Amino acid sequence: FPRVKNWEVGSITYDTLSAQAQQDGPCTPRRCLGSLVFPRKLAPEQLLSQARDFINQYYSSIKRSGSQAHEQRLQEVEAEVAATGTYQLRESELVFGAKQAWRNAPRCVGRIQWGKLQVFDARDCRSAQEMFTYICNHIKYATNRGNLRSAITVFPQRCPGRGDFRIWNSQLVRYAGYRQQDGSVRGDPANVEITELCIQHGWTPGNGRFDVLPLLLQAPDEPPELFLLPPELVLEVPLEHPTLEWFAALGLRWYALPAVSNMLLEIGGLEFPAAPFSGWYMSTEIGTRNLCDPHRYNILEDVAVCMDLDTRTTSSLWKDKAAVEINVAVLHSYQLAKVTIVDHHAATASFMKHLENEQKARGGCPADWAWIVPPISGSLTPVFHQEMVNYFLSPAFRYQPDPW
Amino acid sequence: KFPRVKNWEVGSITYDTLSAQAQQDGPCTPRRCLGSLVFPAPEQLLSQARDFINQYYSSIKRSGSQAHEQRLQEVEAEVAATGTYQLRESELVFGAKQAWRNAPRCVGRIQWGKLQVFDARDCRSAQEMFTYICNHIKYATNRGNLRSAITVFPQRCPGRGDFRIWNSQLVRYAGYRQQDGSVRGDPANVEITELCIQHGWTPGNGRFDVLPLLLQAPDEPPELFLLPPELVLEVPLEHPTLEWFAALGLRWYALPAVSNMLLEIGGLEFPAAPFSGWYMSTEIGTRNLCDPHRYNILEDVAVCMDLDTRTTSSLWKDKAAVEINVAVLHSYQLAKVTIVDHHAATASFMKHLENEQKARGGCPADWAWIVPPISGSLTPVFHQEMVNYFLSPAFRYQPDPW
Ligand code: HEM
Ligand code: HEM
Ligand SMILES: CNCc1cc(C#N)cc(OCc2ccc3ccc(N)nc3c2)c1
Ligand SMILES: CNCc1cc(C#N)cc(OCc2ccc3ccc(N)nc3c2)c1
Ligand SMILES: C[C@H](O)[C@H](O)[C@H]1CNc2nc(N)[nH]c(=O)c2N1
Ligand SMILES: C[C@H](O)[C@H](O)[C@H]1CNc2nc(N)[nH]c(=O)c2N1
Ligand SMILES: [Gd]
Ligand SMILES: [Gd]
Ligand SMILES: [Zn+2]
Repeated sequence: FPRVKNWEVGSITYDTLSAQAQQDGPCTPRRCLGSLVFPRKLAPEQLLSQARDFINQYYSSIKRSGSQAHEQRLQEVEAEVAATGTYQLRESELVFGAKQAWRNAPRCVGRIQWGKLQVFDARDCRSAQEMFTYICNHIKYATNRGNLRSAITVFPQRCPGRGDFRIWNSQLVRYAGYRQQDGSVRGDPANVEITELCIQHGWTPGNGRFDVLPLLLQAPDEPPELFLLPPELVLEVPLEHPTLEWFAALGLRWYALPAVSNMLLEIGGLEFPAAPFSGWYMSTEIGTRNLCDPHRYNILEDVAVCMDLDTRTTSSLWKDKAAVEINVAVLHSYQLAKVTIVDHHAATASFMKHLENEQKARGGCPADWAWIVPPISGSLTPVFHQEMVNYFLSPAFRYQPDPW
Repeated sequence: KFPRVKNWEVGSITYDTLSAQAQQDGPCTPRRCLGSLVFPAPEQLLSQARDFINQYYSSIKRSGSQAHEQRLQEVEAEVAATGTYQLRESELVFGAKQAWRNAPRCVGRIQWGKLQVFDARDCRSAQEMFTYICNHIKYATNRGNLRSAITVFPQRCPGRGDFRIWNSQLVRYAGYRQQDGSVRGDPANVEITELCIQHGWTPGNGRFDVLPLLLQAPDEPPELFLLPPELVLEVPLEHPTLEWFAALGLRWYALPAVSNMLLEIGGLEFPAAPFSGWYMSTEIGTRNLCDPHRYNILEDVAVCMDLDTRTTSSLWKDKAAVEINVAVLHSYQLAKVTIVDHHAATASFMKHLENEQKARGGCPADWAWIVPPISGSLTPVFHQEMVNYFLSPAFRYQPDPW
């Protein structure tokens, strides 16, 4: 059982939860690959085994292991797989399953909220048209006029012997990236292939730097159909700085609802390829990674010129001065627009609170150090001086190949 | 199936073939990663010696020669005879450099080829130890123009105790325990400070009192030595445009000289082998000055900067931090003492990775240590996937002699 020390406080805990780790990770005794983003890849005998452990995990959660309901529910799932080769989750289980996947997510610093999650059940969906309507309800509910509310939306489980539900966009809201004559990119360079795929499937492109893409939605064994998001459903925050008046004139924007839509959800050996979830942004996500990554909006230098910083030399720490005010601008703008946002300090301190909670409840917490530590001011946050143990528990969110 | 490694800012992809030759195991398994943890015979000694001798004779492009083969014979012959063997002067120099080269948590390794190796394997007492250490400090410091060096003392050997330096660095500041639980000076050195006093040292009452050295010769208690004040070069910390900052009375020392690690070469162990380079400014400004368990000046500074300290969203911590780092860099440049910022550091380390991929087919690197403790994703090492593993020769941690 791994020993884990917090070097800021001196405290020691033992991670007994690691012992119950399902799938094997990329690391081996002879090399650590903990920093890789995607490592490696991407029978009723087995499906039943994953179903059973999940069921047990459910009744355990609700004080009812060994009960009448438990025994009955175990026999029910078995009979179903025997007859059909798959089984169906009771709604309550689905809810639990979604919450556990969020809880078990090693890279998510926001898991203090893991218990508070709205779950929309779209397993009865089977057209691409109102797969889109299902998405619109989500975006509407979760945006909630800017008082953001965590939610997930579960579409039908994959069936062998006819195709998957997929959402071709990686987020429900993303900005267009237009390949240029230079080879350069106007807009967001992260979203270039999806901008490409949008045009080829019919979308008439825009002109600017912040054009919200159209959703590419695919129902089983059909080709993806393009829909447009009603502009009044896509809430955006114009970026302004509380003291640097020129900042607004840069015309930067970002959207309110971070909603990841290209990850597969797995519960008890059932696999859900289309299941968009959303919470709310940590300002460092927008202000540092999105706006300041050299391969993203890459604005850093522009902001520095505006601040009249010494960009002649790295040791002015101009990159650092400018990054901070960009982050300041994000938090200020979002607060002014009454949109829920959390700063990297508030966020990391609650995650500490979460580690302590998780200790008492499950004897540890799977946590990926590199993803929990913010991309600015790392050691100024408490999670930096905290030893972490990364491992895989199920239910989970897993990456998947892109449908094309 | 060697590991596939990607740079995510550029799109470069390489395969770390070097990693397959990892000599030892780390803390990780397929079940769980433990990569963020801080602290994770003759046949056996021979096979390491054999591998190191092969390393050396390849670097001097003489692999498979008969100088190469005969060296193996006499190593195996000297292990048979006396249960051990001695490094040639030349091999010692190769081995110390490689150790730096193989150290996964060092961002400064572009410089690995330029390392001054001082051979003190004939040292005989703590007094001589002191003399050797002073000359290191004078050579490495160089009136501000810092130079990389390592002084290698006698290897571990049977029938005789170790040479040990009890301090974790040649230059550290005392931390005096007050009975508020409060600490005057650097709190990370509370332990070394009372050890010193227990071995007959008259303490101070300042926040920056340079500690004496506690040096251990075989089968001998440690012996106290005071560093001549004119040898410990320090830098008063002021800020280019925050004039009140100077009034904090803050300083830091020129020369970062780690002295408690074990240098292992070809199976031989050197428990006392102090090495040094020059500072990366984040070590000083972010970790040593801002860690809550270190000097912890962050809020004092923010309050003087008139920052709003009652809410986290004002990002007071981040601003005050950046300014402490500006003040460090500015003071060191002002005082003409070598120092590197974290953008230049990580930049040159990117080059090192490139050199190393061409040279040995990869490089061990501890991501969580290579990324600066401020402004991570602002630097190029953040977006670079890395493979962490253990090669020999190496610097290893080792227990405190007390
Ligand atoms: C409610 C507020 C939330 C905050 C502030 C938050 C914060 C974050 C952040 C900053 C990341 C790192 C993302 C990146 O750097 O690319 C992350 C990752 C992640 N989040 Fe959360 N999150 C929240 C809610 C949620 C919800 C509602 C879910 C799903 C139910 C979720 C599941 C995940 C998963 C699975 C990852 C890992 C993604 C990956 O491996 O790339 N989080 N979260
Ligand atoms: C010349 C300029 C150098 C720079 C700028 C530099 C930079 C750094 C930094 C910032 C660290 C991490 C420190 C920490 O956070 O604890 C480090 C670690 C390390 N360095 Fe370097 N270094 C330099 C020279 C050297 C030399 C000359 C050697 C040995 C000959 C060396 C060996 C090591 C080792 C073994 C570690 C890991 C320490 C640990 O794991 O606790 N470095 N270096
Ligand atoms: C690997 N980096 C790119 C990336 C790819 C994928 C996929 N597939 C998901 C990703 O998820 C990021 C994420 C996930 C959930 C979040 C919930 C809330 C929030 N504020 N940010 C959140 C950010 C990121
Ligand atoms: C793992 N715990 C922290 C730690 C432990 C030890 C030991 N023993 C040494 C340490 O020193 C780090 C180090 C080593 C060499 C350096 C060379 C130059 C420089 N600027 N910093 C440098 C910093 C740190
Ligand atoms: C190579 C490196 O692992 C990669 O850039 C990671 C580092 N840590 C991260 N952490 C978060 N939260 N998000 C990221 O995209 C990344 N990228
Ligand atoms: C727990 C964690 O590994 C520990 O605090 C590490 C994190 N990364 C680090 N990185 C560097 N360069 N130096 C450090 O001291 C640390 N501390
Ligand atoms: Gd101006
Ligand atoms: Gd001033
Ligand atoms: Zn690992």
